[PDB]
Amino acid sequence: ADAKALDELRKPKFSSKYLIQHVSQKLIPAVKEWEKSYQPPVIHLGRVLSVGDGIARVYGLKSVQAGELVCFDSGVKGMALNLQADHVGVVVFGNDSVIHQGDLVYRTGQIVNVPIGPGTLGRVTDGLGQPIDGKGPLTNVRSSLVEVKAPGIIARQSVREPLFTGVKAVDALVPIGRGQRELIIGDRQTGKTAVAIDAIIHQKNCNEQVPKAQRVYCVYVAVGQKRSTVAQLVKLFTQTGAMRYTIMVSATASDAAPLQFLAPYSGCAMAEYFRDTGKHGLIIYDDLSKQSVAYRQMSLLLRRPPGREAFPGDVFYLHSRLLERAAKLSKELGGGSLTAFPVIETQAGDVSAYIATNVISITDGQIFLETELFYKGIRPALNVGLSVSRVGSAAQFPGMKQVAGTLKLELAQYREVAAFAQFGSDLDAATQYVLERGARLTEMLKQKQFAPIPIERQTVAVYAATKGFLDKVRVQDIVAAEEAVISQVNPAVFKILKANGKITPALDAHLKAELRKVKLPGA
Amino acid sequence: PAIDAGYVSQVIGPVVDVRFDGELPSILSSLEVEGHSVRLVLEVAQHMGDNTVRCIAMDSTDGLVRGQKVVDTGSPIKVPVGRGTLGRIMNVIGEPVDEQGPIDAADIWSIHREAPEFTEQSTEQEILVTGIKVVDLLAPYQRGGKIGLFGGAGVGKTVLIMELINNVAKAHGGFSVFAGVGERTREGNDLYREMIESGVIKLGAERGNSKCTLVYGQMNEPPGARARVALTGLTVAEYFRDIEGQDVLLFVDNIFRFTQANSEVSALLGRIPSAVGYQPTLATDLGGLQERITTTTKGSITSVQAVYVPADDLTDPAPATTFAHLDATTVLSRSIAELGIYPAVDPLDSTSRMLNPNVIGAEHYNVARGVQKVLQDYKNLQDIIAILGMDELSEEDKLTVARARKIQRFLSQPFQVAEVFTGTPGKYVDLADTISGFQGVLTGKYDDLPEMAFYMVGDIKEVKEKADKMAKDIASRKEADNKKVSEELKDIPSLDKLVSEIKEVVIEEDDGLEEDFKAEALSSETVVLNEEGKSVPLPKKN
Ligand SMILES: Nc1ncnc2c1ncn2[C@@H]1O[C@H](COP(=O)(O)OP(=O)(O)OP(=O)(O)O)[C@@H](O)[C@H]1O
Ligand SMILES: Nc1ncnc2c1ncn2[C@@H]1O[C@H](COP(=O)(O)OP(=O)(O)O)[C@@H](O)[C@H]1O
Ligand SMILES: [Mg+2]
Ligand SMILES: [Mg+2]
Repeated sequence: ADAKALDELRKPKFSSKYLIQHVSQKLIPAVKEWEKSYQPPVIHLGRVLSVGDGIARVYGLKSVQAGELVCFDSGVKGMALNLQADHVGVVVFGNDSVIHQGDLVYRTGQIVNVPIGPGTLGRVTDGLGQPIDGKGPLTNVRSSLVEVKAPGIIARQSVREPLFTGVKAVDALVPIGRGQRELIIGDRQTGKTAVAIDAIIHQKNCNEQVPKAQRVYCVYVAVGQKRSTVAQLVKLFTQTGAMRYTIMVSATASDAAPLQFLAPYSGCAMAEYFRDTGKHGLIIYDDLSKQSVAYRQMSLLLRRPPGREAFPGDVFYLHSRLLERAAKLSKELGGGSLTAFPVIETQAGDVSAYIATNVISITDGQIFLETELFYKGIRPALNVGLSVSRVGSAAQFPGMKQVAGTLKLELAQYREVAAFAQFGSDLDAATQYVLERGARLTEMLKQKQFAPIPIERQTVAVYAATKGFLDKVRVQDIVAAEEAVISQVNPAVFKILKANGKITPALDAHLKAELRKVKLPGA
Repeated sequence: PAIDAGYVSQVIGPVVDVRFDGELPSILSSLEVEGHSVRLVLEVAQHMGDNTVRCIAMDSTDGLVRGQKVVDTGSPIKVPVGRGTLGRIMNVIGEPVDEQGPIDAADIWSIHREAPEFTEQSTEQEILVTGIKVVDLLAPYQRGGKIGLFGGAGVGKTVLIMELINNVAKAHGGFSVFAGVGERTREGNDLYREMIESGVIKLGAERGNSKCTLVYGQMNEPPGARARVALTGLTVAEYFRDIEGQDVLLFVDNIFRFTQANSEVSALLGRIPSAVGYQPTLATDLGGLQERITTTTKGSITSVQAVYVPADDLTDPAPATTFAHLDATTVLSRSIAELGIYPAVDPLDSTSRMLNPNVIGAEHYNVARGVQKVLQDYKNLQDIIAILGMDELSEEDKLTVARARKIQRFLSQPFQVAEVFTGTPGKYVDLADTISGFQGVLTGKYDDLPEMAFYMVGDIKEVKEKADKMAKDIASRKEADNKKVSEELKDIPSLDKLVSEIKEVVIEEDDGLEEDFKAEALSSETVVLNEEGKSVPLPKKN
């Protein structure tokens, strides 16, 4: 039955036409009596063959591009994943209960788009860019592809500028540069969102103090979250004024798994508007561990072979091609940047899980948030021994770099001395200096929620702690000693430290002088 | 023009099927796709059976239509090789991605070849001094051999592989090839820029004085490009070995990503998956690549490869298969890194074939085996030391725990590439200073010193330099009250005079967001294409 024997059936070999001529005069009368039972034929449109599991099989669509938006006649979007010889498998961006077998699939003629621009700033959109805040359509905006390739080696430069989080433990010990991706990884309920929200609130405080080219425009992508959590978060950004600079992309827990899978690419494309036009972006992918679970659902429903923890083989490429778009661009490309904060939830502190170790291999540092430090009230529960930022170090505040070298070191000894003897075997006077200074600096670094600190008030507060000026207070009123420090010093000393960037020797002993005339609550 | 020009029949992610009306291309042939936005080459992987080939895209396939013309180039992917490729960055298909003009080439070699034959192998073992204590002592590297650095996502195998570029690759005197396979693009920019300021890469008219050529297939690439960019990094290294006849250093960052990219592809080639979820052909896919990276009788390739281990699992079949392909395996552990020991080398899991008394000498060999013996007997004690403590040990065993805590710290050292984030300057330790230093701690000559004097120091001269400082500090700690430079009149102005020296900057108030922007007028209706390709609103039914 080879094709050598089948392509002989191209040329006619009947030599007897007594049935060709007969039915050629009865076929068109036969088809004409069955026309209200024919659906109209389909070549460049599509018709749905099978729908189920959130994947439609579409007959027709002769000229769909691979991976483009198709539109069902229900109004639902899809994306032509695999073009096959006979059908097209599309993944439905929405509920598949409204797609039937026999429905028309229309072609939009464009690979998957989101509206990007200045007019997407302020808005709450879904995983596809359609706004859900109810205040109209997006205007002053244009469409861009959600699967752009990341800039290459020659389109980048080194990470030089600091992105100030406003979180005290972060901007001192794990400092974030401005084109750098940084993983926020921890267990459930450990302050992972609170570090990312405090970064977004803090950029609002700094955009009214920087000359328009150093303004950070944040983007928050919420994948798999509760819709009440997203609505409580939009209200917090609206009441702090942070929605003027924030895009809120939301694919919640009830949304379709292709919408949750697409939402971090949709939000990265909206934030890449600011990277590509010389501005600076801040993208937060809250639970990128929930986006891999949504993509695992689509890959198993497409009957692709599962690997470790039943994740597909390309779940690394899911996240790596996403986080590679967070770059600092070179000066011929505008000098813009995009810094990412993926969030990974961890089960029982196990950092050696599959998706956790994938994103550690992609991102530049981590912010580990320990459950045990979070239960002790040390919030943000930053695991100092494990949290890294090597691209953002030597890109941080020069004043903070002076005082945090001693802070990281006195915490490095504090973990090492507490490793030896926490129970009272014998206490040296030299090591009880370390436990007295270590518990001083730990209470120093813990700060409360939704009030990020400027970097000049943050340098002074650690200057007052790595040096003397706080050894009088035991451990308890150090939180109250900080506003005793930062309100009682002359507020000009924050202006010189901000404008120079570092602690000059003129300001050094001026600030020793102001820290001796502050009145400390532990007396 | 009609035959030997096939058309795209089906697209499933990275895998394209092309149907050729006659004269199918050979397997491993390169196929160009006409009318794509970027240059899309496809490497033929399978003949499917009905005049269809199954091929792997070396770029993205978003945009492919099921009729698109595909021309066959009649040959595999052929990349520029030679001395003209030095100092350039190439991608998987040999295109320059450094904006330095076209790569002038001595030859254009295909990236697919067989291993050198068994008669072509060279069996010679001379040591490669790396300046790293735990490497040069316990698992010493062979000068023409295969070296693997095994790691688990953040344990330090890129810092170690940049340190070997710093230590070995400047005193080597030959050409280097850095094949970056599926790692960070930020790290590709860092190495490229730091090689320009090191003079390893020279730009402009002095390009021929470069010593390194870079091939990059980093982790933003589609899985076809990451599955073949190790092969075009070897082809550049194999030209210097075969034709130029000299000694090459091949540094492959994450040869695991070659195995992982073939595993993303293999699901879509219609294969039954093997164990954990990998390709059925894992050992022969990796074997066919690794057997090309050898020292032959005409030239040498000293190959250092980073090997990622997934979920810290060394029994995962992609790390487990690589172990047989290497002369020296440097296994980096996560628990060693959490004790602050850097490089986080497991001393009882790293192995060389050079640890042989007829190769490195009996003085070197007995120190390495004695260092491993006390570290192993200490590991046998750690179950009791956790529960009962050190108070329940024999004092014969306390001398083990005291010595093995000391050499565990002494195996760590600062790196000259880690000084930019640790602050500590890096120490190259010679082999003779490594052997004598660990021999002193084994015989007992340094039981005086505390265990933190051994931490992050170069050689045994410097633990005595650091122990003296530790003793001295415990005495002198304070008495810096005044008569230093902090006088309020000598070196220091008024505080309010410093406010006026601030250059006040102007703030523009308007955010600059609509200066160049052009807004597409998005319609109130979903715009679609009807049966004739016309931009039509979405019709009203379901
Ligand atoms: N710095 C802080 N100080 C005091 N309380 C905090 C701080 N950070 C978080 N909390 C509280 O602890 C809880 C942690 O919430 P958050 O949403 O930040 O954690 P999460 O890790 O994102 O949790 P989930 O995984 O459930 O989203 C919240 O109820 C928050 O109000
Ligand atoms: N030799 C070292 N000295 C100091 N720190 C190190 C060393 N090796 C690794 N680290 C720390 O661990 C991190 C591991 O980074 P990298 O070497 O890029 O890991 P990977 O093995 O995943 O490539 C580094 O950013 C650094 O902070
Ligand atoms: Mg949260
Ligand atoms: Mg690495």
